[PDB]
Amino acid sequence: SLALSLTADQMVSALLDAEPPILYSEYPTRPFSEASMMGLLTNLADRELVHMINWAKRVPGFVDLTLHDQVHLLECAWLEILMIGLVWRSMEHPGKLLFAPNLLLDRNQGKCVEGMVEIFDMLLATSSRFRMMNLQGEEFVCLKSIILLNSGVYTEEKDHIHRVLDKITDTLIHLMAKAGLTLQQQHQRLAQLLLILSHIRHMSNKGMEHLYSMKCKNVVPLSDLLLEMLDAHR
Amino acid sequence: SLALSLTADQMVSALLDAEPPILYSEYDPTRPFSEASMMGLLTNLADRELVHMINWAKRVPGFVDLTLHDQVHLLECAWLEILMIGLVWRSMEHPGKLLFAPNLLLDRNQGKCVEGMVEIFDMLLATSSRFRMMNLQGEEFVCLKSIILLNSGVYTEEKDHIHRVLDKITDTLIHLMAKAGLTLQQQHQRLAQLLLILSHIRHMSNKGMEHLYSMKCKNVVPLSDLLLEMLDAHR
Amino acid sequence: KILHRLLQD
Amino acid sequence: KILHRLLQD
Ligand SMILES: O/N=C/c1ccc(-c2ccc(O)cc2)c(Cl)c1O
Ligand SMILES: O/N=C/c1ccc(-c2ccc(O)cc2)c(Cl)c1O
Repeated sequence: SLALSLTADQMVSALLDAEPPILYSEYPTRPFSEASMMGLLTNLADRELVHMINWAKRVPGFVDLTLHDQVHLLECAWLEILMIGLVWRSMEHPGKLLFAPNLLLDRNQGKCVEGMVEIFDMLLATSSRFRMMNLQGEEFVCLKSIILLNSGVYTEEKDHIHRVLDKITDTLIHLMAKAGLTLQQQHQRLAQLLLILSHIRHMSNKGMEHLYSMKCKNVVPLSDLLLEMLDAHR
Repeated sequence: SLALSLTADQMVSALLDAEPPILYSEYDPTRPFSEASMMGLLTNLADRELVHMINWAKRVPGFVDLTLHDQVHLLECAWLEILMIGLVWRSMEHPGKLLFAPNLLLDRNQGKCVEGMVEIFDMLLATSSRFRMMNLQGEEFVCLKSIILLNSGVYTEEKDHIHRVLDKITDTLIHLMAKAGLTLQQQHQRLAQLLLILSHIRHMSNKGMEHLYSMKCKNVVPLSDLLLEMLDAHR
Repeated sequence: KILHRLLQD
Repeated sequence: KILHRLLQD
């Protein structure tokens, strides 16, 4: 491998430079219909997915996996990864979800799509939780990588994935020790961060279910790439 | 509150003594299996297990200090996560088999007798294999189960108290790992490995919850009133 | 709610 | 799969 040789400072710089760009929404003069808001979200997700693959390939250890393992991990965590990115962008905008710099939504916009307010409330709760925890960008890129490797690990090669997961854990602890936190505060914060991933998984399952209902309704056009990512969960 | 005034060793002993019993199944081995009977065994067992889980949650430090509304909400969110991690724990020494009860040992081939149940079985089997490889200790198990109870519903002042208890359970897990001779690097790593598994238990519960609502709409399986209330709490 | 009753019993 | 082409490219 090559990720196991990296120092924790090198691991951070590798992940920071691997960050995908912030894409703009295709929006403008639209009070949102239920079909227009979901169109923006799915269109943004489809274009964000293209950058996620290049980001995943730049995650230390992901290139060492077989093509099928890479597909399986991405097929399981893609919506989690999009959501934790949305949650991260929305930190400095309390009560608002920054889907894009030109697409800032609150929970009232969630009422424009049935079943969306519940997902909105959960996303806002995670974002406020990151705000209270004072989540740093160095920590965020570690959590996003952990989601990628961990979410599909339970469906030799897995021994390497767990070895890379240990490395990112070491990197998280290094970041907290570098910030002046005590040893007790280090494992406490590590525990607080990883327990949020359980809820990110929960929101993904709720959102994955909501996306399936949009398909059977077929009012919202879904890209073939998006349909294939969706068919991998059911 | 008293959960904060507890040392790590006192926290472990309190959780261990609060452990619910291992209930048996109403399983007649001379009854041929059917999709209605196997699901009837899993739901009947879960219904009797819920009664003990309610009294186990009261003995969890910090849970009693919460309002009854918060208690109802946390149990409605995590009751299947807790049932599953318990099932996974009991089945740790039975590879390829899920020990729902001492008289109810099932493999994935029996899960095919119920539609959509194989996918949940394999995830439960993989979780049990993961605990076996990690050599999960009983002291660590009662902590993870208590973490699930307090953490699964915390996102829907009382919330600050819940996180104060959660941090104490983390101090407990680290205390156990330091006591077992692990280095500080190994301590953080195992702590991370254990908490990352809760993400999969959450995933299994989400899937099991959806499959349960599927059983309700077909109504070939009799569901107890307590089980139907827990099911309507997620949707 | 049944859960509410069992929690206060 | 489209995901296959994206990972390889
Ligand atoms: O039915 N709705 C499905 C859905 C799809 C994508 C997204 C999404 C999430 C994060 C993004 O950066 C961008 C987009 C959301 Cl929030 C959804 O609810
Ligand atoms: O549709 N029904 C789903 C379902 C319900 C309960 C249980 C269950 C789990 C653990 C127990 O101790 C006892 C029972 C399982 Cl594994 C299920 O898949």
